[PDB]
Amino acid sequence: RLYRADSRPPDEIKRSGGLMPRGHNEYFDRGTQMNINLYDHARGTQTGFVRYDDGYVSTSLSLRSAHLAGQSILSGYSTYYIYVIATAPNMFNVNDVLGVYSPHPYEQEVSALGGIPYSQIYGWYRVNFGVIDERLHRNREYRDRYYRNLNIAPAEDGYRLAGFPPDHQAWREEPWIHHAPQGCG
Amino acid sequence: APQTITELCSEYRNTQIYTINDKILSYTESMAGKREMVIITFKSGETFQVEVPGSQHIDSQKKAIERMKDTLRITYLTETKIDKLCVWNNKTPNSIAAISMKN
Amino acid sequence: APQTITELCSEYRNTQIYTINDKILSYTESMAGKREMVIITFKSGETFQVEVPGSQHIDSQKKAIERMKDTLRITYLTETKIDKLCVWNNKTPNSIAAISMKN
Amino acid sequence: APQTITELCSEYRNTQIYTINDKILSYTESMAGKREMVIITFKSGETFQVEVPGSQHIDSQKKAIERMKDTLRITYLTETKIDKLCVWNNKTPNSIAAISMKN
Amino acid sequence: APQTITELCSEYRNTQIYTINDKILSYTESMAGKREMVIITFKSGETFQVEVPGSQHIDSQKKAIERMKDTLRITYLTETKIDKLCVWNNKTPNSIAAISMKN
Amino acid sequence: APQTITELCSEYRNTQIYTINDKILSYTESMAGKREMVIITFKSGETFQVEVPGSQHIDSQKKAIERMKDTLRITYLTETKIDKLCVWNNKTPNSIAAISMKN
Amino acid sequence: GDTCNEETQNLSTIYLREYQSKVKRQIFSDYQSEVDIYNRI
Repeated sequence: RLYRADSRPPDEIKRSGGLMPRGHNEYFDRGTQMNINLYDHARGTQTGFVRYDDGYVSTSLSLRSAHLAGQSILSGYSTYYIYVIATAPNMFNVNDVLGVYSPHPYEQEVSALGGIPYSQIYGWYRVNFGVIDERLHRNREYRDRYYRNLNIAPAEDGYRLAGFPPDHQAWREEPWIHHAPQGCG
Repeated sequence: APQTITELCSEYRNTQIYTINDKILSYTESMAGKREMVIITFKSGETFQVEVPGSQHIDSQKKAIERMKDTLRITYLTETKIDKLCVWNNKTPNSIAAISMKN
Repeated sequence: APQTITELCSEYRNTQIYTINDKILSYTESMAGKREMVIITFKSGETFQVEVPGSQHIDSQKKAIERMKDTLRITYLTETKIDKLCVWNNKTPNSIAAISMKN
Repeated sequence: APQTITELCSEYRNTQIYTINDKILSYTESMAGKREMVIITFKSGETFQVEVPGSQHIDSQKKAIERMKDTLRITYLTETKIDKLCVWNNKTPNSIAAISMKN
Repeated sequence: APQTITELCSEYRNTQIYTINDKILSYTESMAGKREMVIITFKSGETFQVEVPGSQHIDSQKKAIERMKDTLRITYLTETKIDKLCVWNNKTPNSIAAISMKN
Repeated sequence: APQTITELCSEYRNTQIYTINDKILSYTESMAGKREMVIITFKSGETFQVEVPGSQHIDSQKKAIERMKDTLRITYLTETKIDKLCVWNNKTPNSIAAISMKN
Repeated sequence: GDTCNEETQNLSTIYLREYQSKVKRQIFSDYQSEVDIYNRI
């Protein structure tokens, strides 16, 4: 599973259909051509949030990395929640897709293209004054049989989606050459 | 006029309340001749069936046997928890007379 | 024709509105002979049924009674919120006449 | 045959196209004898009905009425927007003859 | 018996395959008398209908026409992409004979 | 009665159990006269049909062929994994007599 | 050129729309209620 600290409360995450990227009001809203570019996502910074811009929402591989991040971007918040999220093919491991060009290779993020739908949220912990209340609240709307087997999407599927600019050296070397869109390299 | 499955279940010859308090583990559906039944099982290892339509069943029961088979399919798919079952304990596997779900 | 549930409810004798505004707490379904019915309960303490079909029911109510039982299985299973019930209260449990959901 | 709802609606006398482009605010379903019907309203104030099977319906219309009620229930529970409604406007609430939704 | 939609569609006169590989863009449904039908349209500009049960329909087809409209409505709400359609090209809009979906 | 698909299948001549343990790859539905059937395939290459309601079918089998077709549409759109299939091996494609899903 | 970036957005959105349909196949399927075809026909 994957963890994301967010200041957005469960009922808001429900009202929106999930953990949404910056700008995207609710998950199935195709009423905003959202800019989606993994490379652009991976380099951004938003105050108040863990990377959730340019069409992807960022998550960490562990409750402590998720906490660590929470205490930097959300320090002094009275309350925020850490969301335990299931792996499914909408998730991309950023270091693998971006390779040696991963902006923050140490942060070891896994990004979800399009936001995390409420069905994929397994539950959440509540965090008060920086301290993790270790009682996990389960999301009863989670679809257990369906996420039970799924895993993250393979970087092969990610390579054509990396979003490096047309002139970025990456498009001309391995492995991205072999997956470069029309107009890249 | 029963307001509960134990109430309703106490009104027939040969029944038994079972507290399952679990989601269905497996679902089987047979379209095979003479055996048009649904057999479900639970991690308890307990098996029940919706019995074949047969001429003993009046028309109210025929419509009702089809509704129960529809309920056992979507309960299995939505992974909902069954609370209790009223079964006619006189055949194997025990026949579902009624089912109840909670929360 | 009536345009709301409180208006429809008012054309009948022995009816009343239960503002529920909550989701079904428990769902019981029976296919046992002469008791082929559905019973639903709410946190508030009330119990309601959908009646066995019989001869109090015009043929159109026999299709509509099966529909009401379909709707209550989906709203229970999905934890959908019921606004108001109109029920015939000269019955035990009270009997569902019409139902409404608001979004 | 017609290819669009606006073409289909116009072969009938006393019909009209409402454009809605919005989802159902509420669903009321009634099994009251002589009022077996679904009523739906939209936030704009508009209310429509799927009328009761009666003599104004050719025999083929009876299975279609039933399908319409299925559609209006699943549309309301999934919150899908309704593009347009072609309704019979000789009654209150205007009764649904056709529905279109687009994605 | 045919193993694929192209094998099956080849067994008929006046049919033709369409490889759609897209979701339905719009769904229209009518309970208007003599036009109880469904019309679906794609963003290619192609319009298709499931035809009214009629004179040229064997009675085994009449229950299959009803299933087709049910698959078409849930295929539309869930946005599932149709793979191919086998249609009858001697009707306007072309009429649906078989549908296939994959993945 | 049987308590298992391996055991229900065991009792018929020209049946075969298939362990599939995978979701259905494609679904094809036909309303073509005399080819009103469902064909499902799995990536492994296996193709199976639900038999066009033939002559030897008792009316309990009529309702059961119609129910099998339901289950396969919903299993296919939900991507639920089929555990085992009991089929008739003297028909092409092999013909489903029963299905089981586990967990 | 902006092509590299339009093609990225366009392949990305096709990857999102497909996923949104698997999700809808999951949740909307809870509302599907089967018809007794022998009854109404």
